Amino acid sequence: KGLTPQSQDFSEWYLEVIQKAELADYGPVRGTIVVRPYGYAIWENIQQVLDRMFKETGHQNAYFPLFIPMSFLRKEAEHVEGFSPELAVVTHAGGEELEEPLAVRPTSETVIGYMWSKWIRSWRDLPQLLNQWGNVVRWEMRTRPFLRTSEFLWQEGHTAHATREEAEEEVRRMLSIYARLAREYAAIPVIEGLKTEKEKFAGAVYTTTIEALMKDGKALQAGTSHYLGENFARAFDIKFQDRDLQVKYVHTTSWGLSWRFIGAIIMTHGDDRGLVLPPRLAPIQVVIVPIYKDESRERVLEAAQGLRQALLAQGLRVHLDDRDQHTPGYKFHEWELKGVPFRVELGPKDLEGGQAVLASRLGGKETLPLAALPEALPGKLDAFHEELYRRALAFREDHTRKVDTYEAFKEAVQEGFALAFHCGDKACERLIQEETTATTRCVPFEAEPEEGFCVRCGRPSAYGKRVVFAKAY
Amino acid sequence: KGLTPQSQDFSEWYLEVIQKAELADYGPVRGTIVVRPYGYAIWENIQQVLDRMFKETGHQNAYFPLFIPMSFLRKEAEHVEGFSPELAVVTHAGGEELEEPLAVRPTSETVIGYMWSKWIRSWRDLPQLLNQWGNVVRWEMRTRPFLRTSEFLWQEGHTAHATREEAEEEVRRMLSIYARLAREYAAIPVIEGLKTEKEKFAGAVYTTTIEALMKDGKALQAGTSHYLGENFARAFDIKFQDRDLQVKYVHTTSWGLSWRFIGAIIMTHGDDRGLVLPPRLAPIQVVIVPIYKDESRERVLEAAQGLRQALLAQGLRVHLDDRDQHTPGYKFHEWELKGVPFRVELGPKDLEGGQAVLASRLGGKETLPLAALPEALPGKLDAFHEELYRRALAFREDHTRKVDTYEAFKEAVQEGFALAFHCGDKACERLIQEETTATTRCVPFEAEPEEGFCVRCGRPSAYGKRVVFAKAY
RNA sequence: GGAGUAGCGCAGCCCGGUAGCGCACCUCGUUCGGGACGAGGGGGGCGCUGGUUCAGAUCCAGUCUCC
Ligand SMILES: Nc1ncnc2c1ncn2[C@@H]1O[C@H](COS(=O)(=O)NC(=O)[C@@H]2CCCN2)[C@@H](O)[C@H]1O
Ligand SMILES: [Zn+2]
Ligand SMILES: [Zn+2]
Repeated sequence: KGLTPQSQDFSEWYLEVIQKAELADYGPVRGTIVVRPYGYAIWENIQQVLDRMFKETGHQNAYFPLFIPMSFLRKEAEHVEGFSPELAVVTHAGGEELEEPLAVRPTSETVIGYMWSKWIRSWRDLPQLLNQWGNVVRWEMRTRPFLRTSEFLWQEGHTAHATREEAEEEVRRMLSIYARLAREYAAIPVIEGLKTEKEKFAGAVYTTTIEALMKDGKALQAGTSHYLGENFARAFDIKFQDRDLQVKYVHTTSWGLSWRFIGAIIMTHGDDRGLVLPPRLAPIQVVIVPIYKDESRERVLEAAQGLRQALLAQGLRVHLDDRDQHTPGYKFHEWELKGVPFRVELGPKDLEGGQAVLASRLGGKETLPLAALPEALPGKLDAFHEELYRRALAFREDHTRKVDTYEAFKEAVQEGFALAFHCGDKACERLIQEETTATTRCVPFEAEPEEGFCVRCGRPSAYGKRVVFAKAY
Repeated sequence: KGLTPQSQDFSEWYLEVIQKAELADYGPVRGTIVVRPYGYAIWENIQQVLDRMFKETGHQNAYFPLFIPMSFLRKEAEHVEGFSPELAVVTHAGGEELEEPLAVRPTSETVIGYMWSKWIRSWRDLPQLLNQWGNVVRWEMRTRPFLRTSEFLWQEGHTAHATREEAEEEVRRMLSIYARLAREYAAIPVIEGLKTEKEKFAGAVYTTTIEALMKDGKALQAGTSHYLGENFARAFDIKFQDRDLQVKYVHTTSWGLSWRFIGAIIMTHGDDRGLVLPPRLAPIQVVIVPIYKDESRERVLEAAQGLRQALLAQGLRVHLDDRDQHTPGYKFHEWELKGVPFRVELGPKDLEGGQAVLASRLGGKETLPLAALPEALPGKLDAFHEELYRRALAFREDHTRKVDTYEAFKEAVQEGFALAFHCGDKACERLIQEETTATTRCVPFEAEPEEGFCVRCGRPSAYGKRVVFAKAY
């Protein structure tokens, strides 16, 4: 057996590793997946980190309805125009046909708007810092596990502010949280930037995003944060009486990160041997594979369990593979496939000298005393993270490139990122895409100030800096 | 304040307190609610407790699809017959009409069955211990916030076993977890028992349950655990080859507890002054109300902020009410309404004095040295729990009655529980319900062994013990 | 033009006989330091609908699907 190497067919590698590592499986209904324990464990860790971050910045969780009245989706022009196509609709319910058909939420701005309309009255009711962990449906054509599924789990944040300034700071504060999650926890390097009009969220004034580069050279948006201005406030009549006794509109923001983030993790660190899970988000950090023969079994398994206690004490996430129906050889492969950062080999020769072998998913084995191991793993885990990150950063720089000639652009968007100048015209954008399939990823905040001429039509450059292009997922 | 007393109109008291305490609000769509932060905070605490308990008993979370193919619901006769009426159906999706209409999950046995069908192959593949935190829809007529909503959050556990024995032990293991949650965490006394055929879960062999008595004398089922036998295993072809070369059907179980549990909390401890939340589930256990005047606003708030830290240090869920725009007496009523177990009053004089006033939502009021507070609180939070539970016990004992005549029975089901004998015949049960509206709550596990004659038709008693009847929610 | 046959990957169809092989899975034993070995087993009725025939994955007709 094996696993299709990434160089042969990335897409297949992806689908297979997801299946073999038991992250998910295809669900009966079109475009859906079933998240099995190991995969969902990853999602829970992402929830915990984000939830903590969201709570430290004063947000509170709440839960709004799954069904949204079709009329609501219409109160906002741009919004309904961008989602109308991918909606799932409930028409029949309880035996009878519904008065007004209900839409399965694709996003919750509208329903929350409606409620905000009745909750916000004075300036004492602001800011409104809400978050919701849940599922959403979007009947999209062409789907991929995690990256794009009919139904998907995510977190959708919604805030309402008295001033445009406070709302914009919120929009950034969250995109920074998402970026912190990607860098400090997933070891995924990202580019914090701004989407161009053509690519922004339907109903938003502007959209900020984090863009990651997958090992196959394709870009992937892993999280978005939108400044909605007064679009929904106006659509749903969300006003309040400020301290100057003046009745004005609130400024709302929206932000979300779906389980697509799991896909980003897979396609950023995964290799031909399978998954490589970042330590800080991995369900199992250390897997202990006991090694023995009939006569060694008893004492070896006893040592292993002792080591399992010493490791749990250090607060590490450890798993002991007691399965007797498989050989060490076999187990080694399974756990490498599953992407566990460290495996500890405990054999009788090892137990003999009070030591053990520590194998790292990144490569290499080493012997250490059993007593040391507990206090040493945490630090090694951090180095593991540091390594994964510098490797990904390296991979990114090796695939980022400034282009001045359109012929150089075509070459660069085959390898990865293409830093080009653009006129800032939706018409040109569409053209470049129809021709190269590459799209606008974002206008990076930290990008160097530059002026030039559109890489394709020649007209004076826009944005005051090169834009990031790439073939994306 | 306009808080309808429970003695005047319980239902109104309920709806109002939910609204005024900001636990929830009505959603735009029929029969739905919007869980606001404070209410959802309660739900999160319930999740944390149950999840820890599920995890300690080897279960793992996963996530199955929201949409279920209509055909699946049909593979199990009884199941589709009991849910068919209350289904919401997606027919239109993505612009076109679906080949097969999709049902919004009312429960997940079927979809999981389908998946189990393809995952389970050998006994080494069992038991399957799965849990899923999510939402489900059930278009039911007559709804009440939390107790019965169109859409609702819950936890639904699904297990598959090799033997009937293991599956039945699982059924009880979970019902015990639910009961532990109700008693040790919600301070709600419950009766662990078995539903009669008429009242069991559609598709289950038998149904176990926890029944609580609300302050209005009505019974409420707060959690259920079902032994599904091979009903779904047979419907979805879920077999495996055992240690005896024999191929057989797995025995599955199902269990779930919805946010209805929040309603049980409200209607069990709530009073005319509002909510009374059990300490171990209360989002705020202590509220520090600083009292002052400009010339003292400095030291009081200083002391208050100090106490806030001291209490968080103890791991207590505290909240400081700074709000300079409200009188202390206003704040007192606000937090008595929201059910905070304790209130710490810090005034001007209390600085030089070194003491403070600790007031409990249960009538306690004492003066303690600010230094003693942090250490004393945890212990008081416990006595609080014990008291809450003690009262609910007394209430229950006072509204339970052994009846031997049908007349006495009609009397007893107006006050609460009626411990009567029954023939065990569905026809008779339906009769009693049509005449008194009371139903069968459960055949208690611990009930004393008794033989008699049906309270209504006179025929020999079934179950070998008295059945629990009551008007339920 | 090829192809739909066990969870996966395939052979069998010409020259009909009541379905087979690899991997997986069950049993037993031997194994166990980089995906073990042997023997014994369990599971499908061949995309679907006709027809010919004692008998149809196999022959005939037609319909659905993927490349
Ligand atoms: N509309 C509703 N609103 C609120 N709560 C509701 C609703 N419907 C059911 N419940 C409550 O949820 C719990 C599970 O309900 S049950 O008894 O039908 N059982 C089931 O649905 C099985 C067992 C768990 C997974 N599927 C029960 O304890 C039941 O009270
Ligand atoms: Zn241009
Ligand atoms: Zn009777």
